[PDB]
Amino acid sequence: MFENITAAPADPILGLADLFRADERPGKINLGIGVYKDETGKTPVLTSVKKAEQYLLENETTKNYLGIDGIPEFGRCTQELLFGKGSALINDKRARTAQTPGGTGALRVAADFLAKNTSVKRVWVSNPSWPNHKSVFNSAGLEVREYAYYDAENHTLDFDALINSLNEAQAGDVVLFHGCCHNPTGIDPTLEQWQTLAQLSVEKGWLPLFDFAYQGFARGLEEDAEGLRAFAAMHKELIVASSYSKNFGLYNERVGACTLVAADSETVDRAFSQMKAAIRANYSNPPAHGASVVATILSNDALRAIWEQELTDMRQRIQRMRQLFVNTLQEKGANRDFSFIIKQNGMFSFSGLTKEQVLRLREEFGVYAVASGRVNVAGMTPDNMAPLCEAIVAVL
Amino acid sequence: MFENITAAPADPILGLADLFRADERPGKINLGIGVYKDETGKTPVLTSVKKAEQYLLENETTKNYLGIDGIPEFGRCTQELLFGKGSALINDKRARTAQTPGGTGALRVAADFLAKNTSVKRVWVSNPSWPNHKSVFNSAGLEVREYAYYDAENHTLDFDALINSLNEAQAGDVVLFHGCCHNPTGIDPTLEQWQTLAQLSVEKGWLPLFDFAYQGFARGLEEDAEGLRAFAAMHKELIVASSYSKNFGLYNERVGACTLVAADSETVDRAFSQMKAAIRANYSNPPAHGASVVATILSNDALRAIWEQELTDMRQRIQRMRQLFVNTLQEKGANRDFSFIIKQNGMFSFSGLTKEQVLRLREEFGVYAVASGRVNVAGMTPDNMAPLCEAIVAVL
Ligand SMILES: Cc1ccc(COP(=O)(O)O)c(/C=N/[C@@H](CC(=O)O)C(=O)O)c1O
Ligand SMILES: Cc1ccc(COP(=O)(O)O)c(/C=N/[C@@H](CC(=O)O)C(=O)O)c1O
Ligand SMILES: [Cl-]
Ligand SMILES: [Cl-]
Repeated sequence: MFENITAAPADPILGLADLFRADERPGKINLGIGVYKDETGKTPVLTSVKKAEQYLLENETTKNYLGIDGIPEFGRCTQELLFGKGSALINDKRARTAQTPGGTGALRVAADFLAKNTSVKRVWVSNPSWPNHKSVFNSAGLEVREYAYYDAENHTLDFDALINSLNEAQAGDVVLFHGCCHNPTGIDPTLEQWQTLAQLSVEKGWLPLFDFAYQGFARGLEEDAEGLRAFAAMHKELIVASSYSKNFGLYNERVGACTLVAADSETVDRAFSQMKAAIRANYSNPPAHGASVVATILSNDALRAIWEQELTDMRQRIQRMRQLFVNTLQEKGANRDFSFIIKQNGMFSFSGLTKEQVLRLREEFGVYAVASGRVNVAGMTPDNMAPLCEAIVAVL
Repeated sequence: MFENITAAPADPILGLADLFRADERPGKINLGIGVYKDETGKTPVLTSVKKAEQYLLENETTKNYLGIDGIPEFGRCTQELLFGKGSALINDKRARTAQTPGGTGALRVAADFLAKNTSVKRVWVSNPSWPNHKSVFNSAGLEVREYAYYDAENHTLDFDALINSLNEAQAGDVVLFHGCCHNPTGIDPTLEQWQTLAQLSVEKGWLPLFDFAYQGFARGLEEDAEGLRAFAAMHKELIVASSYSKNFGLYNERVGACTLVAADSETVDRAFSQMKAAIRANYSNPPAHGASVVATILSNDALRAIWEQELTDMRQRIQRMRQLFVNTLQEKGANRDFSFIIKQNGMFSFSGLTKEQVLRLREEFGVYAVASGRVNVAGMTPDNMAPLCEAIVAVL
């Protein structure tokens, strides 16, 4: 049965973990997968998470299955983060949320729900985007088409190209938008641009799917949701796949949410019964631990205050690392102007290193980035900054 | 986009939770979903699990992503439970295991792996079986066909009918076998029958997929795996989807495993790279908490001893409840011979109640079973036994 199966290529992002682990050299520097590291180059459990976990250990009295859509309080806290307290979507009961195993899980649930229950055949994704978007949608049987997004010469959102790419999208196609911290470019629409896209997609009949994996890492929780809220105000229907992996440092507990929005509560409840059927046929019901930590934190004033300050701390450290990286490249002799990096949002720097420069950085210098040239700025520290920049300068 | 979506039917098993929750009557009795309850009608966290969780709280220093296939020690402990310490499959490195979100997740991963990477088009499932089997395989695009299994008149495995149903299976079809505690019938092949099926499926070219959600609930961990081991000894290739939800009481943490076996290590490693690609496109990587609890327990002599005795305790309580149920039906005037129930394996009693009797038990008596007539014996207690049996007698 299996004699003839050809090997899959290693994953361009997660596959780096294997190579990095196998590299026995001591000065290695990991700027690959999008995890946060603190000033010591560690990814600790957040203190608010440990506190919540201690509370759960003391107070949980069963592991009985959650509902297919997960913890109700988790869904309500998620909708409030996405749409804002007092949102009409919430008041009108127009949104249903399933807790999912990670943002990836939420994208797969959305895709299977769309493929089985609507006329959707194609999803439009930005070029460039996270490489696993294509894989997830294709796995559900949906075609993926790309829309232009990035002007590499000026390091800006090429809004005219984006518009004119999307003119090929038909009514009823899905268009995927990253909510904030575009991966990999770090370049987000301004609010006015978000508003322009909202009106365009209503006019053109696109179904918006927002990916929201980095809420809080661009400017802050509420500001980062402004683009999604501009869409929510204009559309009867949309879907949001959101993750708490990064903003709670809960990567391996798989905590995400798929939120379905429709014109009214009768419609969303009917549609949502098919999303639950899709989940049941996939992983049955979602893992409680990480979601219960998030719900415990978000629903407790003290834990929430601790957590929101930890999120602010991560965002500000990454911003300090952006400045230091730009400053140190200059000092180590780069010559090129890299100041555009300071303006990028989120964990990454997309600096125009070629695939061969990235390969050379790994093989010769033990510095690990993704082949697209995406670098995890959140993996930089004052101690590894000098060697990292010396290596980059050496490959330029 | 969603105006026209027709509502999904509620799930025949998980949907009971909603109805039971909404039923405001005080004497309700829950014999529906397959969770264990102790003598107080509660589903507590196992003591070995709490201990492991305390250890994790004290010792975990990151939530950084696991590999796509999860915790290595978890995979190794899983293969040892399935195949036995010293198994040739293990020595020859012929098996790869991915940790998955539950047994359901492992079945979906197997199905997507098969659909995308082999010529498999059809999976054969016993009539009756767990209703979500059909849903999972169909969601991956595979057809499901049924094979005869149960002689309801004599309450036995109708082995001749099973054989003659399966003559219609082609070489290269998958045949799904429940490892032990067949759900819903509680009727398992004897070892000699397992051995006969192993030789038959090799001869006929069927790919065996074992579902193993109840290891330890029939007779014990090792005895319950004898059928799978009879298959492993005869086949070059098979897949096992196994769950730790029930035998660790970890239902909501979603702890399962998909184990792929091929003729040699080169083949299984190549095949497994495509199973990992399928996982990446689904939920990316699996939830650490429940799996890390299982690995922590299975890899520690003291915790393992505690856990194995807790598993024995659950199995023996269910066996005491089977006897008490049969005895009490007799005392409350059933008249029918129900002694066949004592011999059934696992959590359930499949007693021949009709769908209408089950509906009447819910509506009129607040007693909740599944429409197929499956009753969760693990939900019976000395205190709820009298009322439960009075209700059943009243509907006969
Ligand atoms: C745009 C986007 C959407 C969805 C995900 C996955 O989040 P999850 O862990 O499933 O909650 C990521 C995260 N990307 C990371 C890590 C990875 O590739 O798995 C990265 O790009 O390095 C992402 O960047
Ligand atoms: C044969 C079989 C295979 C797979 C599963 C799901 O296990 P998981 O929770 O995903 O690890 C169950 C469990 N069945 C239960 C609970 C349910 O239906 O979800 C039941 O039949 O009541 C099962 O009975
Ligand atoms: Cl509902
Ligand atoms: Cl490997």
